Amino acid sequence: TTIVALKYPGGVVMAGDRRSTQGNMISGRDVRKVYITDDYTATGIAGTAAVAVEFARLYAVELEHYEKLEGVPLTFAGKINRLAIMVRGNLAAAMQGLLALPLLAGYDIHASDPQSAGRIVSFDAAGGWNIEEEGYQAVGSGSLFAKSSMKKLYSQVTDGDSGLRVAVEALYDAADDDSATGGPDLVRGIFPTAVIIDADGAVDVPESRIAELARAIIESRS
Amino acid sequence: TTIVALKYPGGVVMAGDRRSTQGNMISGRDVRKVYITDDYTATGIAGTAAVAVEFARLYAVELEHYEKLEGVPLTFAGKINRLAIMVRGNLAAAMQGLLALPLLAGYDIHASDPQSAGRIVSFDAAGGWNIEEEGYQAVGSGSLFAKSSMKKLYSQVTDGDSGLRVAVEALYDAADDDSATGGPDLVRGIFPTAVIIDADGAVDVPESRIAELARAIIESRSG
Amino acid sequence: TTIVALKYPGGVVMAGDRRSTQGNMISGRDVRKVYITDDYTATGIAGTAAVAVEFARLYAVELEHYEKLEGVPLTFAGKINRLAIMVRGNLAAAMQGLLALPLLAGYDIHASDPQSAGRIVSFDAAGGWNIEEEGYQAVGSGSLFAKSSMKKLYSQVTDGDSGLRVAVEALYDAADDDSATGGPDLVRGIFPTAVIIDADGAVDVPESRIAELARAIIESRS
Amino acid sequence: TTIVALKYPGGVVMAGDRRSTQGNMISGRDVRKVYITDDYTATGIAGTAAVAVEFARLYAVELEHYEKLEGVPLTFAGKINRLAIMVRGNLAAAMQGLLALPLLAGYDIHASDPQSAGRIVSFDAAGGWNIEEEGYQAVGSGSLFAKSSMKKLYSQVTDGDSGLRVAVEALYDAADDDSATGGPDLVRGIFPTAVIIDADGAVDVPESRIAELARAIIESRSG
Amino acid sequence: MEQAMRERSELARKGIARAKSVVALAYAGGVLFVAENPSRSLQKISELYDRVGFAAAGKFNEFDNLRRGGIQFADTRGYAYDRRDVTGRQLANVYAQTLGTIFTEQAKPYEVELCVAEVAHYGETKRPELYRITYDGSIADEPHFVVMGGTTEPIANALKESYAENASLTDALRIAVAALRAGSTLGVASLEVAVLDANRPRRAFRRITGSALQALLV
Amino acid sequence: MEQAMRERSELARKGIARAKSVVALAYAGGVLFVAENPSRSLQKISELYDRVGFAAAGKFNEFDNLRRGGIQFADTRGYAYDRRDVTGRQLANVYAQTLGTIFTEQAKPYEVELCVAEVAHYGETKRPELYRITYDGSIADEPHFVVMGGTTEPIANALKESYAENASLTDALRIAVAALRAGSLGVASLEVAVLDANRPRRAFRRITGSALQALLVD
Amino acid sequence: EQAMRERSELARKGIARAKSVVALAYAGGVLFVAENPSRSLQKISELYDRVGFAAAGKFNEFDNLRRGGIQFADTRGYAYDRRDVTGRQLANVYAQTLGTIFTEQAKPYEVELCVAEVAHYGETKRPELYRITYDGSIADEPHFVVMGGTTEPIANALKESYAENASLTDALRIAVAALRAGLGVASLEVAVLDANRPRRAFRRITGSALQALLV
Amino acid sequence: MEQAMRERSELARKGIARAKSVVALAYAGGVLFVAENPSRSLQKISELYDRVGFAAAGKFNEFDNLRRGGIQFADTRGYAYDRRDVTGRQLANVYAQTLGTIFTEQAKPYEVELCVAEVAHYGETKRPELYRITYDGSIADEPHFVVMGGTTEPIANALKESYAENASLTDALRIAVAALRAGPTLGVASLEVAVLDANRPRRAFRRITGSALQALLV
Ligand SMILES: O=C1CCc2cccc(c2)Oc2ccc(cc2)C[C@@H](C(=O)NCc2ccccc2F)NC(=O)[C@H](CC(=O)N2CCC[C@@H]2c2ccccc2)N1
Ligand SMILES: O=C1CCc2cccc(c2)Oc2ccc(cc2)C[C@@H](C(=O)NCc2ccccc2F)NC(=O)[C@H](CC(=O)N2CCC[C@@H]2c2ccccc2)N1
Ligand SMILES: O=C1CCc2cccc(c2)Oc2ccc(cc2)C[C@@H](C(=O)NCc2ccccc2F)NC(=O)[C@H](CC(=O)N2CCC[C@@H]2c2ccccc2)N1
Ligand SMILES: O=C1CCc2cccc(c2)Oc2ccc(cc2)C[C@@H](C(=O)NCc2ccccc2F)NC(=O)[C@H](CC(=O)N2CCC[C@@H]2c2ccccc2)N1
Repeated sequence: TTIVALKYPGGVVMAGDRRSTQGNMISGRDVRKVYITDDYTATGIAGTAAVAVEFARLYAVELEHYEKLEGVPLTFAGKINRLAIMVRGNLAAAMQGLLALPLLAGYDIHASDPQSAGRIVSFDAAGGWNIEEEGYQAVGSGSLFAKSSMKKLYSQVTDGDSGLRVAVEALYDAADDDSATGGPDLVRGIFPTAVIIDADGAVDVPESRIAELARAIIESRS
Repeated sequence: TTIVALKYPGGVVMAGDRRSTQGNMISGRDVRKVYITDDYTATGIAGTAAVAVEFARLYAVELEHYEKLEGVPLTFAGKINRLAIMVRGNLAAAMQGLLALPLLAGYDIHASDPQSAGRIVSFDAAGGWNIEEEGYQAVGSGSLFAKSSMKKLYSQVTDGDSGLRVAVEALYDAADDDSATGGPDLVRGIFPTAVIIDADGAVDVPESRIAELARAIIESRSG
Repeated sequence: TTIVALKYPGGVVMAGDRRSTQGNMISGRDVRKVYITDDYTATGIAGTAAVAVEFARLYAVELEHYEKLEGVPLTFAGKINRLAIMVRGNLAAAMQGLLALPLLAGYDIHASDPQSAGRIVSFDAAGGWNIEEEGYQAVGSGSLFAKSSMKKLYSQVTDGDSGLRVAVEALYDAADDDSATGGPDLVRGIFPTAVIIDADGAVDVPESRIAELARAIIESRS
Repeated sequence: TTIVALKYPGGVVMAGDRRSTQGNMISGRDVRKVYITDDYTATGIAGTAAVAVEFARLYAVELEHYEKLEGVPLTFAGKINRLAIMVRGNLAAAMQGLLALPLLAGYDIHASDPQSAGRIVSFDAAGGWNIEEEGYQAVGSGSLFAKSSMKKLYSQVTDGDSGLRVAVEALYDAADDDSATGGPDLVRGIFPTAVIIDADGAVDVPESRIAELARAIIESRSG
Repeated sequence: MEQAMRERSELARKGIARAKSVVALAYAGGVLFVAENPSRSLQKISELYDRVGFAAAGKFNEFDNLRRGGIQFADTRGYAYDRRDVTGRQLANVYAQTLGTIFTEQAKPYEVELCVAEVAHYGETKRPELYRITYDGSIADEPHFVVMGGTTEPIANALKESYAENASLTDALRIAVAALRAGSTLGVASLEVAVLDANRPRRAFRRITGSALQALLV
Repeated sequence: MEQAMRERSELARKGIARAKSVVALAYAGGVLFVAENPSRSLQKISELYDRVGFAAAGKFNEFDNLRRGGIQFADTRGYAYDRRDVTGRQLANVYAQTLGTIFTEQAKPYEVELCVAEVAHYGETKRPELYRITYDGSIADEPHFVVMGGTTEPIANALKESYAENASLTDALRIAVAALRAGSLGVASLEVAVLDANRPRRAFRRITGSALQALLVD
Repeated sequence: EQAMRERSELARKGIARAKSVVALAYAGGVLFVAENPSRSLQKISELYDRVGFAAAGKFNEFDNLRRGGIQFADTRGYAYDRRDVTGRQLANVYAQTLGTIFTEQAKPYEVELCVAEVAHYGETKRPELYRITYDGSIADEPHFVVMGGTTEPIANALKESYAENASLTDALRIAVAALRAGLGVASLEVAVLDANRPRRAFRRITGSALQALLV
Repeated sequence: MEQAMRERSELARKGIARAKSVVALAYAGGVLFVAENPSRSLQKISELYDRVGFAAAGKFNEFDNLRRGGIQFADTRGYAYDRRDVTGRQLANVYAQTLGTIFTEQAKPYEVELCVAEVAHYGETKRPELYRITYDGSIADEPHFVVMGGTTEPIANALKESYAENASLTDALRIAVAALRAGPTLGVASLEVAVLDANRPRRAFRRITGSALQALLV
């Protein structure tokens, strides 16, 4: 798996690949690993598929649970802490191969500076959390290829559309070097999923636009 | 074991072999591994016989228990989740040799398009679940032979009968390469079992139609 | 141990050997391993003597306990389930050497066709149960030899007497090849025990009949 | 240890040696291993001395406890079951070296025919129990030598006295081949103990009768 | 002690009398349940097991608690043994034990009255069994019909006159609706109707709602 | 204290007095139970163990609870020790302890009156034993017959002058049915069973249908 | 008998002294209107996607029940699926819960609850409204529910001035008018279950938007 | 039932009415608490969290228990989620639930009256919030002022006359003391004064003692 997240002027993008494996065998081609967790928050998870799926589902209900109980959503720091506590609670099972590693992207409506409300938070198997300040981050078995790809391409991020194209290209580079990350499938018509978050909230990116960016990247490579 | 499931226009088919083993020894010849779990749902389980049969019986009770308590059946997604949670709760025993790997086929009465209302869900030993979108799936020791056979045969699936034929031929290929999967037994008259589910519900396929299709596959391959 | 069971028109027969061992040493010559569990059911158990005896005794009490509490006996399927649950609950001890492997024979008084109302159910150490449909089964260290003998002999089974004779011959072949299964003892006059169940219920087979059949087999093979 | 028990017309006899060991070292010369556990039963125990002694004492308390609570003694089969459950409950400690292996002799006042109302019940470390029907049994490290001796001598048993003589000789043969079984000590005047049970109940056999029989056995072996 | 239990008895009897009425009767195809119920979603009749049905009168949350307890008991029994081991008699038996305990020990007695009905298994011929369990745990085995809730006696005597064994479904539905009207207009908008259909292969319980019920009321 | 126990004793006595009648008596073949019961599924007489039977009068759910507890006690006892170690005296002793605790501690006393009967094992010669346990835990040893439920004195006196030791099953049955008539009777209104001392192990057996009619006619 | 009569009296009198709440079905789903002088303490709430909650009576008590229903709905939606949570079963568990409270709690709850469900997006299904009283009695209502204070004037006013498929503006003025017979932005808590929303139908109508809806 | 809660409300009314009085007012700098307290070490006004303050009237040990319990709740909530997720609305809600449980379930209801107040965080412009919670769990949020303990209605109407929104600090203090004497001279020895100062960077609660407090009363 590779999940990428990067900040653009006034927002954030998160994109993830579509592959699941069972050892060497490919066991899934259309896995959706990027979740809209609430109106202003998306999470992408890598690891054991069962644990990752369960994590995204339960995290979303926990955030909405608090909102309905108290009448207001959690502060962004509170959302971070609850996701970290969930990973920390899974540590013993994670050491036995039931590992979930999440990546958190969001837009803080209560941010001090409304121009810089984008948020990227990465986590570790121990529940550690770090608010990323260099503009991008990744998680999964291709996260190093994706982060090194983004280190070179991030200067091109000037708006939401160029940030999306960079995120998709970083996923393309990760799939290029990591057989556990799936690249665009032009035969079946399957492409990474993406979520974009700005002041108007988080929305799913249409598949047609991702397919367009993927085809352009493929043509520029060949 | 090999259980197969595939979508056809209007419904779904699930079929499974009849063999049990203890090591190299054949210990059963008429095992029934495909269960009608409710009126629109079929479950086929592979793994340790004792655990597999207990999973199927408990799962069917659980779905009916909810239906009677709440007056309405579970949504198909609710049925998926209960089956997944059952597998997850067995993970520790499964690591000690008490493994159950189910496969789920169903007809969603609340789906959008009635001709795409067929559903197929595969699972793993950790309680993972994945709704299949490519039209077919299998589980068991012969599942890779079956899936690779259905990959080449799926195009001829246009209705319920042709879907049944493909399912039986996949099981035949599975038993051709996997000794833990049973092929048709022409001397004893024992054949795979099958369930078809459409808008009218889930029904067992009569042994006669499966026998006719198996003989057709057999003499087609013998010349 | 070898315990056999076979169906015949209108009933079922179960027979078992008399030997117990402690390693290579013979520790018992008179063991009764086939129990009339209730009026229409017989249970035969292989494995660790202490556990097998306790299983038979507890199972019979459980069946009668239900009948007195509820005014009606369990259905035969319910009887299968309770025995399977007993074996499943012993699995941990069975992995520690306290193994009980039962074989169940019965006559279902609620079956439609009384000619085929006989029932034979085999079990495994995980509590698996399988209703046999080929007419015979066996359990114990000699069960392979007995099942292969019955395979060649089952065509001779036309009634209770010939079913009993085949059962005794299978036990003879098992003891012929398995030193942990006791043959007929002519010096001491000790012979396998047997239960036969039909629409009139289960009855112990008199020792004299089994002696007759055992001597006939011995005479024939000499 | 060796403890023997055998049936004679109208009763049973049980006899045990007097030795305790700690490895090769002799740690006891007058151990009493055959306990009158109620008016009609005796228990002889081999194994770890502490566990054997506690077993005999607790078992006799349990039988008398039932009798006072319920106003009647347990049936002989009830007595067997309580002993077997006691042994079964010690299985974990026995696997750690705290092993007790009893042998039970008794006279069933409720038996059908009073001539064969004698009962000999052997037990194993899992709590298995087996009523013996061939006339004699033994338990302990010398039990094989004792049983093989009784196999040859049992035809001489016609009454209580010859039954006691055969039991004493069986113990002699056991000590002859098993260094963990004590033989008669003519220097210290220490001999095996014995209990006889008939319709009149269980009584200890006077050591002087045991001594006379042992000396006669020693004289015959000498020439 | 003696008037405390009689006060509990009167509280429960009053609660049952203030609720609408329910009828269960044996017809040719099994057992018919007909209850006066204006609600569209809140039910007084229910499936318990394959061939066992449930009807109640009184306070909803209390007989719904007992309905759920019965399903729990039935499903647990069928799983722990076999489906065929579940009977209407033992369901009525445990309802009698439970209501007896509630009537003597709970803070307030249950203002409920229960009917448990069982029809034959598929392909087998056996007369339907009807059981009544009252608020105190008393249990009665009836052969033809059971009336529960509200003014019961006029409905009971209307059935006492017009009931006929092995009547058709439409005849039984007419007799039941008429007997209910004797105790107090009743149409599809104010009726809850279901049957235990002995011709069903496994699950005999099926509801009759809307167009089908209107067609059988004419 | 003394009024509390007088009220509880009165509630229980009245509840038993308003109940249908049961008798049990020794005869040549063992023990016979007859009770006034119109139900075709509910039972007041039951097997407890091999040679031990049970009969009750009063509220059904309460003596069915006690019937079940007694079966639980006997099966556990015979398994922990041996079958022959279970006796009717033990079960009566248990019922006396149980009913006494119920009478002093439960919210409402049990309105029950129990008979426990034991016959001899197969081939043994032993007088039948009959135990009566009342609602307060009091226990009585009876040698000839036991009557429970409702108006007892007419039935008791009818049996007194009419009881014959070693009577036939037919004779003793007619005697018991006639004694029941003195108070509050055909196949449809009777539950009858015997502890048959000639059965090899399970002495309990019910007498219903055509066989009960044949025994009732002559 | 006297214990239950006193408990019913305490609950009935406590509810009779509380402010009133109305819920009614309109063309856009369900509309909740309650007299509430507070700006932060609320009597109307979301329960699940298409399920809403309204209460009259003692605040701490119906708030306990509000949180309890939220815990129930989220637990059931997670143990099964979101679509398996219904308004009917929420009202069912409220009836069971209040029945237990009424008979066993140290003091009965002085509360009256409404559970309402609208259709999920894209589906045409008539709204459902349930009234659950302090003793666990449960009522199925087709058009509107009134709770708290003197209910008869409000109910009758709604009974003659209720229009099926009425607009949001018309339904809102009918509700405020019916409540008046018992009112501005500062003294009203208003929220709707909007059947046109894609998932979460609950939305509060507050301040300037509420003023525009009234005028 | 009615008698129990009647006497409990009566007991709590008398205990609160006997105790001394406390007032909380919203002013331009945040929220000000003024209470009559002659003790030097026993405090009625207290910090709860960053921007949340606490004031009480009644029996000391009881509102001290409630003060500590609110500190446990807020600290636990801020650690489990984040500091900025702790609000005065939340703590007031918890106090209503807690006092409701105490009033109905404990051996004696608490004779306390609670005020929870929150002011804006540093750099923000948000209207202050005041909450009043009574001995039975009744809760109401006020816009301007809250009065507790002693004879409240004179003080409440006095403030209703002499309250000015966004008034000065010393202005509001003299307004509060003037309303406090309406129910003769109140100096530093008779007063406990604190504020939730919306201008402090995190911990808004700060006490006003001795020299400073006296300077504010000239
Ligand atoms: O390998 C397995 C079996 C469980 C297992 C056993 C032993 C070691 C182990 C994991 O250890 C492991 C083995 C393999 C992995 C992790 C751990 C990689 C991981 C993955 O691809 N993960 C990508 C991914 C990320 C987020 C969300 C979903 C998702 F698939 N793969 C997995 O867990 C695979 C997944 C798989 O085949 N199936 C088939 C049907 C259901 C399940 C699926 C669920 C949901 C979506 C897609 C697929 N399970
Ligand atoms: O091997 C065993 C013994 C239990 C065991 C011990 C050690 C390791 C182990 C399993 O580990 C294993 C050993 C063997 C397997 C798995 C795990 C393969 C598996 C199988 O064939 N499974 C096919 C199958 C699928 C679904 C339903 C039923 C069914 F048989 N076989 C099994 O578990 C076999 C099954 C078997 O022989 N018997 C004989 C009578 C009852 C039981 C049966 C039940 C029901 C139907 C058909 C047969 N049990
Ligand atoms: O070998 C032993 C020692 C106990 C033990 C502990 C842990 C693991 C284990 C064996 O490991 C084992 C060792 C041996 C076996 C299994 C496991 C085979 C098994 C057997 O023969 N079983 C045949 C049999 C089948 C059904 C009923 C009774 C019966 F004897 N033998 C056994 O358990 C033997 C049995 C034995 O000697 N005695 C002497 C007196 C009491 C007991 C007996 C009871 C009842 C009837 C006949 C004998 N115990
Ligand atoms: O060896 C020991 C130490 C305990 C031990 C440690 C580790 C392993 C182990 C046993 O494992 C063992 C080591 C040795 C044995 C068993 C287990 C043989 C066994 C024996 O001879 N037993 C004969 C015997 C049978 C029945 C009743 C009494 C009786 F002594 N010996 C024993 O347990 C010896 C006994 C012993 O020396 N003493 C000295 C004083 C008290 C004790 C005694 C009590 C009562 C009577 C006579 C002696 N204890």
